[PDB]
Amino acid sequence: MITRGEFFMIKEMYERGMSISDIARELGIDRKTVRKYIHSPNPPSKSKRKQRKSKLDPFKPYLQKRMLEDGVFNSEKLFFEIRQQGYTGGKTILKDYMKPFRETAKKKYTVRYETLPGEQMQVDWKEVGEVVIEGKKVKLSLFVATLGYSRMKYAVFTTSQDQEHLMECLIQSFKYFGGVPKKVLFDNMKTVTDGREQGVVKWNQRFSEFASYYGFIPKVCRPYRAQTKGKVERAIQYIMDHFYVGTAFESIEELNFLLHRWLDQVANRKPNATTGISPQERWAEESLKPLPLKDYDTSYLSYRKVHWDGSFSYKGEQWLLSAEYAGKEILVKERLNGDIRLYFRGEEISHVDQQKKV
Amino acid sequence: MITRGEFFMIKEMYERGMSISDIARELGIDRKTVRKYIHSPNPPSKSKRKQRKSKLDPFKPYLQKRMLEDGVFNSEKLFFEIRQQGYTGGKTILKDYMKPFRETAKKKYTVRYETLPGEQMQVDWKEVGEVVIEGKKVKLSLFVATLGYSRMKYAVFTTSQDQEHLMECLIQSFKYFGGVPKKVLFDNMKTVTDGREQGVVKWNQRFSEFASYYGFIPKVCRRAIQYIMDHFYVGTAFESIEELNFLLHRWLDQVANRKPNATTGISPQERWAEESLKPLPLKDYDTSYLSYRKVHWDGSFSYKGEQWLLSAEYAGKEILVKERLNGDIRLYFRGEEISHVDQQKKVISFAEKIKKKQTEMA
Amino acid sequence: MITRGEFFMIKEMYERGMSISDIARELGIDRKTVRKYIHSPNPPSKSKRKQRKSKLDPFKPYLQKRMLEDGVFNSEKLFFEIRQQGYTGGKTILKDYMKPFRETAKKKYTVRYETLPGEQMQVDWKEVGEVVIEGKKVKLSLFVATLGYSRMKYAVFTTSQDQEHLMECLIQSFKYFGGVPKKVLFDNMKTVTDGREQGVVKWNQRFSEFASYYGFIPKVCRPYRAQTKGKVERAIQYIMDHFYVGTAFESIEELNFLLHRWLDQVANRKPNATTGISPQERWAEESLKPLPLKDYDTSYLSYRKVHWDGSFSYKGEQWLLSAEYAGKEILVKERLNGDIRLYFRGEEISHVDQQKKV
Amino acid sequence: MITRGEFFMIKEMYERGMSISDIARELGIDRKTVRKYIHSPNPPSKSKRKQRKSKLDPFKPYLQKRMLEDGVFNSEKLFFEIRQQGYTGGKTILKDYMKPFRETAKKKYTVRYETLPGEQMQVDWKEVGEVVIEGKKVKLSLFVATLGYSRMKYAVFTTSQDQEHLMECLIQSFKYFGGVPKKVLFDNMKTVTDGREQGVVKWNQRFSEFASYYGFIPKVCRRAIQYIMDHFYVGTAFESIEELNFLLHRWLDQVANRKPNATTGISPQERWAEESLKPLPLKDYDTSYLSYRKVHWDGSFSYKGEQWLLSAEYAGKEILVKERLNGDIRLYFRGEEISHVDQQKKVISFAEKIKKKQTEMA
DNA sequence: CATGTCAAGGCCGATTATTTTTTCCCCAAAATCGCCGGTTTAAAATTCCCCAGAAGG
DNA sequence: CCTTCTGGGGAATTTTAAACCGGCGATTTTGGGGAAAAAATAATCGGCCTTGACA
DNA sequence: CATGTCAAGGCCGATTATTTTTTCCCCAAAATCGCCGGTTTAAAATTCCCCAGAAGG
DNA sequence: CCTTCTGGGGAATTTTAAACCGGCGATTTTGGGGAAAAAATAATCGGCCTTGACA
Ligand SMILES: [Mg+2]
Ligand SMILES: [Mg+2]
Repeated sequence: MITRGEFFMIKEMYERGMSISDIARELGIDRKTVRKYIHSPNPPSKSKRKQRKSKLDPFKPYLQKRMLEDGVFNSEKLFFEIRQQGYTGGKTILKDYMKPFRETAKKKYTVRYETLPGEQMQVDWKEVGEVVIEGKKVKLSLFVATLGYSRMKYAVFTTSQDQEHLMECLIQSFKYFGGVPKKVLFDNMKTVTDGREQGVVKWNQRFSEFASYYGFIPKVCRPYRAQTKGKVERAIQYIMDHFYVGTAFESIEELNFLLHRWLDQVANRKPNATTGISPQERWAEESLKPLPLKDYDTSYLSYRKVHWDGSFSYKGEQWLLSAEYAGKEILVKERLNGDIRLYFRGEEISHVDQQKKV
Repeated sequence: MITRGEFFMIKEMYERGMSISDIARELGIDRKTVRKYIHSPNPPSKSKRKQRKSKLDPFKPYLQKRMLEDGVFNSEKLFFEIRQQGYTGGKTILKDYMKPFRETAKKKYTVRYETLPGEQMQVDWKEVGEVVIEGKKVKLSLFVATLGYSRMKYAVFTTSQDQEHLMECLIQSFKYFGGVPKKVLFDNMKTVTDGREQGVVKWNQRFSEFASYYGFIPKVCRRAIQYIMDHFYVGTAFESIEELNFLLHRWLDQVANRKPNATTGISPQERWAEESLKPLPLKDYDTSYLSYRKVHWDGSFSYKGEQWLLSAEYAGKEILVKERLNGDIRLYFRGEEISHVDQQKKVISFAEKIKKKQTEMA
Repeated sequence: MITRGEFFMIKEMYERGMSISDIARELGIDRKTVRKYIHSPNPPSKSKRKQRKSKLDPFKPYLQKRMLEDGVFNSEKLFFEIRQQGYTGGKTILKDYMKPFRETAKKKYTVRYETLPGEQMQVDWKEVGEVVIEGKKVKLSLFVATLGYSRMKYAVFTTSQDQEHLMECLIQSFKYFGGVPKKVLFDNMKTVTDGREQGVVKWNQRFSEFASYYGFIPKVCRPYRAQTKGKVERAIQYIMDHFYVGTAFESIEELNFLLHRWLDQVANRKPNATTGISPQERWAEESLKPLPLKDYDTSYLSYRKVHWDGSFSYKGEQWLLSAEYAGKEILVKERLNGDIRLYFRGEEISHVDQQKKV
Repeated sequence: MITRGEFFMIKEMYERGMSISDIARELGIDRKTVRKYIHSPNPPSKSKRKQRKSKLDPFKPYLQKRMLEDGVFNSEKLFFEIRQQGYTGGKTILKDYMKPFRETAKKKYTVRYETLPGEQMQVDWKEVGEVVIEGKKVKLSLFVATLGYSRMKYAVFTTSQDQEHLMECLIQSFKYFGGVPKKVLFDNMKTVTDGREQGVVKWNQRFSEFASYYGFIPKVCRRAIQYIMDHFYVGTAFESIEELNFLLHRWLDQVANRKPNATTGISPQERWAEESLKPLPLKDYDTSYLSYRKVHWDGSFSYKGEQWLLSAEYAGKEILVKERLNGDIRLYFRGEEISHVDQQKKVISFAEKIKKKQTEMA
């Protein structure tokens, strides 16, 4: 099959009026081919034909069943399996036929969705790994909060993912935004959800009362479907692939301060690809309504019996309580920072006098 | 030879009643020349001399080989070579014998032929300069087609010199001139040929399809632009590209294609009127930008910064996004055209399209 | 610069004896270029020149320090970092310069080694994942043993990686091979090693006495360097990428039997790439010396006080012991399979009479 | 014209003492023709007639354009065209005027020229059949070079028709013939040109370097093999390829290159003796298979099934593994040659090389 | 002594089978080209009258 | 002193050569059908090289 | 209501700067080609003697 | 009856035409140097599209 140059030359020659024989002689082409290409508006082209039958055709349904349902993409395993079924072919066929399927595996169809301003705050955790601070190992964890409409990323590094730490980071994110969105999206975790009841979302009483105090509602997604919170997950693959990779830190406060400056610099004002607008100039389009702060900092610790005069001794210091506690046993809760609380039957004692009779 | 009139007179005198021998004695010519020319059926014209043998006939095949394949026309190199091969002649013979072939070879370079009606259309490009459209700089380009015979010029401003703009401007030129010419010749450029090797050219696929659809043949082989720029663009007021093209076409119709040449004294209009352009097809070629685009598994496929969302039926596949020069986008999936999605000519954020599809589906 | 075709044509024409001017006219090339190419044994070529200076050159040492020591390969992070240092360039330079480094990162140089016959048996574990058998979840684990010289892979699926299970699988592999190699290579695990002592390999007393009983020596590799046992690790990436992917099983014995048949079919006789010889025809070139089998199947369970007559009751059945145990408390060890043992002060009682007085 | 002898006699008679008027009266020729031819310095030869005007001179440029660019030589198409353009003549004029150009164009196809000494070497390939070497089948191929002038044939058996075998066999042919010819012409094949487009050819890089190192030029343009196979290979006993090549060269030296042609009556040996081959360079080209190979980070890089181990200095890089046809392997890393690793011609397992390096390093 | 290894997938090349395209051969019909002879046109040559110079009555 | 002859120039006609036109014979070209060969595309089989994954 | 998303890397194209190659113009020198005239060679034509046929003394 | 003239054939020489050789004049070609333009390679900057990763 001659190429486009020869066809254009032939058309030129005939339009010039030359004899077919002279065209054939000069172009080194037969006269009949010249004739064919005279009256042919279609120039030479690859002209792909229809795929014909193949040795693998009768086995293709089984190959598809193995590939999709079972999930097999090893060329030789399927070759061995179908050799027992009468396959009289080689392995390159199987590799070539399977290449598209293995290239397009574990990929479903997904529905893109955007929510309304101030009505979806995605929140997620991440165990970054193991780091050494002051010679002591710690399992550091990112906590990330992304506002759905504005994509206003906020992140904080913590040492534990306890309920108290979760609530503290959530409040920090809220005051960072300036308001509490009505719906907060989370993942299936013990703190957020006690469990499941026949596919019914369940939330812990503590978290429910916390949210009622702060006027938001959890909206945990489908179990085992963590793709739902794509915003926060990709905000976590941005922090990790832009900030942590190459970060030098010595103190946790230093790292958090580095992260917040990095956020305000590039993470909160870089024009988002999908929205095309900087997050900071859409962070003011979300309804806000803040509230004061509260916490439940407590640790189950030693007890002390209160004398009949209302005085009890702790670490050599004298503490006086109301006469109602005289003769009863109380729980003294001292944290590593020196904060001291007193409890009785699980209720915090709000009135305490510290008489420094050392 | 001898006078023909003498031969005819001798024949008549023999037929007059005079003995041949007496004729020979009187005329001082033998009786047998008289006898030979008496039976002459026709007058003795130029003697038939048969291929007088020369002094280089044996080497004629060698010299022809040299000239026609080796290409050597000097009369000294080959003179020495034939001397080595046993040549007993001189130089004038070789010079005279090669002179026809020498002039034939020279004529290959004296290309001073005239283009005949409808034969070829010469096309030229140009960077007009730098202009600002909607606050963005752009290197606008002039595109000038020129009929070889009528000399008329069709000029237009286009942002890009890409293949699609080339095809659209060729269509416009054919419409303006009322038909198509046999051959269309350009300057060596990527949109036409994918390189050349000094005598042969590798034509493009889409360009060749276009050319054979409009019945012309491309030709990239090895001023009007500068005149247009010096006489129209300089000192011209315009704020729109469409208005500028309108003004250029008006100027062309008034005082460019109707400007008589000093030598010929005829305006281009009459020359075009006496021109032969083959008809133009009933419909026009689809010069829409042809671009294959993979559609992500979420349906979001991006084209020139605009991310369109499709349905799950065609997610994960590659589709041909034909973009018409006007701005309309047509998506074809394995030949089966898909519903024309919203094509409002206002670049909008992808989240807006997410919302649009989310509300439309439900 | 003309191409090879033009240069060859020019050489042809001059060898033919043509004038320089005629060559120039016919080829459409200037006479001086023709002259240059007449006497030039070097034909036209790409002729790559030397790379010149670049805006990024003064910053390249810092980029290399970030890439290798810190380990940063994000284009924009380094762009931002070096923009503050006076970089007046774009980002494509940085991406292009960094592409080779990111393509060749986390790759050291490694020394290939082969050991002598019957002197290295690599052994490793793997937690395959979570599977459901009879409606009950189980954390299945591969145990793989590869003989260094023969590459004679053996594998067994287990439900736990306890010390007893480890020893049982090791013995099964040994009897599969027919002999105990002198050196057995393991990984840093609690069962194999109690701990570390200033970079000194330490082994548990139980495992040490076990190996002495079976006449082999542990040869645990460098800590944190699990690359040392490449043979077993790739034997584990062969089982997973050839057998488990697409395996249907309902009972653990069925799965182990499937695996052993698959081994004997393709895993033990497929010609190894490096050695070029089937493992089965080099499995007979390794020294062997087996020994009988032993185990420590015990479970800490309930106790029973022995009466003064030597009889004690368990689950309604009467058991008689030697008079030495009269009046003492013993430990009855009953497994789920009904195996019953008796212990006293940690020592198993070997003499017991079961009087079925039900 | 009139007789020159008459003019000379008249001049002498006037110089003899006879009045011009009396001469005119006697000869029946005017006195003034006599006067004109009396002062003749040289005899009156062919009259100088100046470019007799024809009936198609205005159209001569058009006809030349048609013939030399359009290529149309028919005397009917152009006859009608010139009739349209106002042609008042006939057909014989056009036929005769084109006959020179027609025969010149025809001569482009009557390629019946003789190859002169040393000019071109015609090379041909062949699949000899199927043979078994060391228990493995192989499609051996014959390679036959042929001098255009001397007609001698150099034939050799090679397993592969790859480029390196081609270069080695060309070197052997040049050594056998004692020099190199100007041009070497092959059949269209991948090892020489990367495709052609009917008039132009894209030569290879290594092949061109080789050709310009041995001072010849390739030429792929558009029997001896079959004779060799029918007269030597049929009914031949051999168990080695080297022995077969030795026997073929012996046969060529005895009764193939010394077999007189019936027509010429001369053996090829004398024709070669009277041949001009340009000298051969002092050294030979390196036709070692050029293959770039990435070296894994463990130093194990594989070539044709053999996995060699290198040192950490060159681990992770790509090296050029030049394989000489003999079997030796030379590794070059960015120009700096590396120590020639063990190259025993016995394919050995990779574990053996692991052991070798492990014991050598320590 | 401590030392990383093995396999799978993809790509390239070669071989075989089917389909499409190109090339070659024979018979019949048509068209064009070349050579020779005759005629026509253009160019060249020759001859016929007046002015000037030289020679002879 | 004068007359005649000769030489040169101009115009017209004739002759010769070249070119042009028509007819005949030979050769070449074009169209259609059949068979064989070559080229292009798709399918099939085996081997080699490099990279990746569990660590 | 429940619905996956965002960024980074690589590639392509365009623009700018530096280096290499190619092309063009002017002056001086050298070589080759073409035309005209003269000479030589080959081919063609013509003329000069013997045999045959026809006509006239 | 016979003699003379005419026609045809063969050979040699001469004439004409074509071709060949040498010299002169004109034109074309080649080599070197300088300047300008174009092409190729390397470097630089911005944008777009697709894929991958934490889930
Ligand atoms: Mg492990
Ligand atoms: Mg998560």
